[PDB]
This record gives sequence, C-alpha cells and structure tokens, in this order.
Amino acid sequence: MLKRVEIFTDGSCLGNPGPGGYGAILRYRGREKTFSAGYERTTNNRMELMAAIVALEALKEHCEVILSTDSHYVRKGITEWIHNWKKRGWKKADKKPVKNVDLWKRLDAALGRHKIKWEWVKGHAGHPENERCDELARAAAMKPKLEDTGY
Repeated sequence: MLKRVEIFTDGSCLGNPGPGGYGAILRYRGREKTFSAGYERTTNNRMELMAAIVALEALKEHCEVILSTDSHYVRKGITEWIHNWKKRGWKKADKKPVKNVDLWKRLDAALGRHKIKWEWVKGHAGHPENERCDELARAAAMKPKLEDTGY
C-alpha cells in the first residue's frame, strides 16, 4: 500500500508583478506540514506554479498524491497545454516560447515521480486548506528572502 498524501497549494503577489510568495500544505496520517517562501519580484502565475512544484519536490519517495488547487493556470497547463507544448519542443502554436517554461518543466518532472489525482477547486470558499495556503503566501510575500531568477 503506497503512501497517500494530500497537497494543497496557492500563491500570488501582494501586487502583480512584484513581491510574491507561495503556500502549500502536505498532510499525511492526520499530520500537516507548512511550506512557504517569498520572492522580491515575480508574478501570480509563477507563484501558482511554484507552490505545486515545491510541495511535490518535498516528497522523498513515490507516493499517491491528491493535489488540490484553484489555479486556473495550473489546471489548463496540466489538462491541455503541457501535452501540446512538449510535442513542439516547448513552443506554442504561434511559434512563440512557452512562458515560465523553467517552472513548467520542473513541475512536469515532479509529477512523473508520483501517482497524482488532481482536484481542481473553485476557490477558497469550502476549501480551508487552500485559503490557508493563500495566507502563508501573503506572509512570505510581505518579507521575501528569495529571488525569482527565472522571472
């Protein structure tokens, strides 16, 4: 029986673009672990992706993950865009480079190390953990200590 883990994520800027942060929650056997970091300058989209990436890269072994996020950006990427992007050497249809390809590749690599069940949520309403992730993001964005070199 594989390890079952629940992951919740969210991320954003105090002002987009500008200071930003991510927030993630890993829950296993009724125990939760917080994840958060802030960047001097980034975008909402990047923070939305980073949250998922960091949470997944935290898993030290192959797990069954139930990732819940209200990020339309992440949803579209995983459901639709990533598939076509890889078939074109990570390029859009209109010849154009995939934005934040550095993060997308990183995410794609992390997803492959686990069996993931994506849960696209509408928003914070009815989703306590995701709202909490947003708060962790804000706190981090208020005192960012990292630089988003990929931005």
